[PDB]
Amino acid sequence: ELAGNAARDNKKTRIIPRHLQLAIRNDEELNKLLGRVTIAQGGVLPNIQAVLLPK
Amino acid sequence: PHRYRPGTVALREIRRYQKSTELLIRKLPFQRLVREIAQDFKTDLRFQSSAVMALQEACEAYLVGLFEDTNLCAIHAKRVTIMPKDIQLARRIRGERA
Amino acid sequence: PHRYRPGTVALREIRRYQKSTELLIRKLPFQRLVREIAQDFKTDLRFQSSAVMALQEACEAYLVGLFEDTNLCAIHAKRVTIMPKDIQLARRIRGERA
Amino acid sequence: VLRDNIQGITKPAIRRLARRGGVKRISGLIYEETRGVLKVFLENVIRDAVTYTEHAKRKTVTAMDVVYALKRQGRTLYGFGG
Amino acid sequence: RDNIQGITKPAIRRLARRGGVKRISGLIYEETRGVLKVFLENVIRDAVTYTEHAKRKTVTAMDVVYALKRQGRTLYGFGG
DNA sequence: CGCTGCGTTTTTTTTTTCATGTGCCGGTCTCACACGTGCCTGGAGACTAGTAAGCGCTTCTAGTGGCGGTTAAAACGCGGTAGACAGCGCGTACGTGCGTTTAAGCGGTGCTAGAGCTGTCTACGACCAATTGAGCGGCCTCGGCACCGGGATGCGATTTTTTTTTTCATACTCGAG
DNA sequence: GTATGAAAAAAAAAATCGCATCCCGGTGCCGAGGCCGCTCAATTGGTCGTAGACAGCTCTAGCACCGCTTAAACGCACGTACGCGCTGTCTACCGCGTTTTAACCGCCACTAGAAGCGCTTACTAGTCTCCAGGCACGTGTGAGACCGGCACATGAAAAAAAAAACGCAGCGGTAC
Ligand SMILES: [Ca+2]
Ligand SMILES: [Ca+2]
Ligand SMILES: [K+]
Ligand SMILES: [K+]
Repeated sequence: ELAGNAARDNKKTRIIPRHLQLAIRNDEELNKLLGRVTIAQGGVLPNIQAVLLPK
Repeated sequence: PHRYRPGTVALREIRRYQKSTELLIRKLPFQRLVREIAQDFKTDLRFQSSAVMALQEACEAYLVGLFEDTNLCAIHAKRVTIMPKDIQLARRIRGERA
Repeated sequence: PHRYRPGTVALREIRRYQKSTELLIRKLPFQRLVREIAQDFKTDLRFQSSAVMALQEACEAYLVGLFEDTNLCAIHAKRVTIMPKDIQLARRIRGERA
Repeated sequence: VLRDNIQGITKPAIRRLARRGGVKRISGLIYEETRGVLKVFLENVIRDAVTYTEHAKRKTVTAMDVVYALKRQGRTLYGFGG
Repeated sequence: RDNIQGITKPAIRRLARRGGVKRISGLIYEETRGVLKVFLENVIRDAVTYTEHAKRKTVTAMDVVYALKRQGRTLYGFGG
């Protein structure tokens, strides 16, 4: 459901891993349940700590 | 000429590598290391290409996750640079060392 | 007048409690909490006295564990006072939270 | 009859925990922060425990329920029926 | 050989950048090389134990999955 | 007036007491370890029997070199800038330790919910054939996504047009000729 | 003589500038999607046997009080040392442009070892009967905590003594 949504947002018909990653890490519960699970070829949610941003 | 101010290439180098998933260690180097480290536990072993990539997909996931924790520690010290005494604090709290 | 300098008793107080093992939370209070918290899940429950004690041992051990992780984060920021931010950081790297 | 017991984890008691911690100096904000983390932790374990109690059609929570709960939560306790 | 140095400075920096690290002390590079080696050693050990026990002289993806799952670092998308 | 040193008064630093909590010795009382005894259940014996697993042989995959070529990627080094670390000041939040107040603890005592065993019955799942059609390996195809450029779009960075205070010198104002 | 006024510099906001990232198509290739017929693993149906549902009974142990005792919690007060922000020095870590290197391709040929298929044996589960190991009772004696008296190393105070700003006084110098 969520990973299909993630694909449409990246204009893709075919769900790749990163869609699954994006889907899981942004759903609090699924993220909890898959807390110690590594998703292959799924990289990391974009996060950059505020105090690192300039100006 | 023109040049970007120390950091602004980094911030980009972040945005780039967060939005992507390609494995960031060179495949063959890694694989030699794996067989180096494997000879320890048994000689003349053989690996399925996939089994190397399974390891490489983990190592990278782990190190990435570590640096994340590392960075939050460096920042806790009102710093921006990561240093060994940030990794070590993470790994201690994680429970990898004593 | 005779008084000990801030953080001298504190240090004694450490040595005392690190040498000993007894539960440091007065037992009735703790028990009352546990039942208050059991209501949130099922009305008119009952507890084996050993269950109540098996929790207090667990909680007290956890907290004492946290404050050690906590205390290394305070110290990481060249401090000595422990602050919510430190616990927050510790739970963060532990996986107790996002 | 005392609906807010989290308070009964008194500042001194938490100080002592923190002492066994090896903590020299304690911000005032802590106690409450601690009380809160305590609450979560008890809440989490006791949920799982009562689940185990309920699964056995018992009205009485056993020491074993609490162990099965602590083992799941990754938080394993020796000396109550382990 | 000593293939650990084959984990070049720029590759570690690459990982750190995915990690969201702006600035990187020169020391880090060798430290990281250390932590990496521990991690590979530990996984590979249990992996090759799982291999040896099946009596194979070839390490499978499933060896490595089983290891990672033991080591508490469960992996999706190579089986298991 | 300005300095200069030199006796003064205070501050810093040393030395010696001193009041404190330590962990150290040796006698009393408690309930917890250890024994023991007798009963009962769960391990051992042994033999039956049926099937898992190990070894060799059959095939064929999928893993290990190895061979150059081009390119993207590391290497290295130089140059500067911003961030790490120390050092100053200020301010309040902790810490100690005193007195008031509270609620924990303790131990013995009386009820009663609910544990938990114990001996029944009966629906429910194992098992054991025989059947059959889904799910799996295998072969085509074709339509997403990956790679190309090419240009529009966003953003940091540098290099040019606005306040701010100050800074060193010039237009007004009282008596003077 | 004096209030005065425009130059320096500082700080800042805006416009080249250029630089790297997103969208528009066009190109092609490869991997997902889908059918094919073949194989075994799911279903059908029946019986044998046990697991567990059930209702009692038993007694446990969990609840809840009584009512002293005291320790711990609470609540103030005074002050110190720690947290925290602000600065300014230097150096180490980023950014960009030479030079060096080795990875990633798309081929090669060869072999092990993986992975499957069979046949044979020795290894387990499965009956039952029979002892003894092991546990739930009741007893007792001793380790250990608890109490209170000790020197005892201590950090905190008190008592002298080796320095840094403060008066205050002597005196030289210098224009007038
Ligand atoms: Ca019942
Ligand atoms: Ca004593
Ligand atoms: K093979
Ligand atoms: K009971």
